[PDB]
Parts: sequence; C-alpha cells; structure tokens
Amino acid sequence: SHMSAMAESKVLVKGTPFNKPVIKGKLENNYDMSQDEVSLLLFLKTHGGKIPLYRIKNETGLKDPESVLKNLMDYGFALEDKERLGEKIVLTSEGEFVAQAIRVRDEELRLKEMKQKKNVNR
Repeated sequence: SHMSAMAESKVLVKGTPFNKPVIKGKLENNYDMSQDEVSLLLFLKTHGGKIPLYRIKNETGLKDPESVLKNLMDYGFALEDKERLGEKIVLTSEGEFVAQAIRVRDEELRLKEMKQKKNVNR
C-alpha cells in the first residue's frame, strides 16, 4: 500500500535527443500542481536544481516541506540523491523542463505588465 499511496506520475514520456518530454496536464494550469508544489519546484530550480534537504526545511516557508517534496517526487520531477553526511534533493530533467516552462510563462507576463506602465515600444 506504499506504492498505491503515491500521487500519479506526471511524466508520460521522458525527454531524449529526438523528443521533448510529454507532461500530463497543461502549463496553463501548472500541470495540475497546487501552488505550494509550484513554489517548491521553482525554489529548487532557483537553487541550481540541486540542494540539501535541510535547506528546504529552513528556507521555503512551507509548513510541511517534506509532504510537498514527496508529491514532486511522485510526479517524477525530483528525486533524492542520498549521500555521505546528508541527503541531496535534485530536479529530474523533466522537473527542470516544467520549472523552466513555468518560469518563462511567468516572466513573459511580468514583461507584458512592465510594458504597460510607460510606452517604450520599439
């Protein structure tokens, strides 16, 4: 009942040289992730896609960081690289893909809104 308690994978097809990854859900709805999950995914992306677990506990502002992280792992976006003297959390290639897609969408919106304040259209 351990594997059945897990959330469903969002990785349909992992990326390879001849294909982009196919992710369940759509970017417009953050691939069905809740906001806490999106926040954590972007936090991981912002810190190089690799970071000690204790930093996640201390720095994200989440009440239950481990639960949020386990969902990202179940989705196929992150994994544990446990090693001598502590565990390291790393984004998978699919997690990097999704994190970057969301970051770019967010930035395009920020740029659009910035351009509306004063016309400097080239």
